[PDB]
Amino acid sequence: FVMIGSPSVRPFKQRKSLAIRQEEVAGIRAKFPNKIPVVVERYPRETFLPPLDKTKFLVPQELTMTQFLSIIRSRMVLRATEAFYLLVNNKSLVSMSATMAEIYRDYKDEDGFVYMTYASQETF
Repeated sequence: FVMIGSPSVRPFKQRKSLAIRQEEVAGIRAKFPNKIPVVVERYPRETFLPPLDKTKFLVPQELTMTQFLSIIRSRMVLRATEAFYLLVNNKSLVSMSATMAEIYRDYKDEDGFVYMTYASQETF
């Protein structure tokens, strides 16, 4: 039974050259500066999951991924009997107990954006 595949509007690594977004990084860090910007892209390849209304979240210095995860599962649709992993950089399975500050220390990308993918299953 062929699972299907969905829009998956294009990766935001790719929707900017670095210099289209480098501004924004700086820009929003300036107005609410004591906050961490997250980019949350669906896994490109992912098929059972629905992708988000929006991609650039601001965050609190200190937020468990668990909470964060919830506030993401929260904007998805009728969905908590059914779990999905939330990976940093699509690569990195992390503590689910970790202040966002913590993650922003480790994995802040080239631009201040910490990128996350979320998938229903992945092999590496």
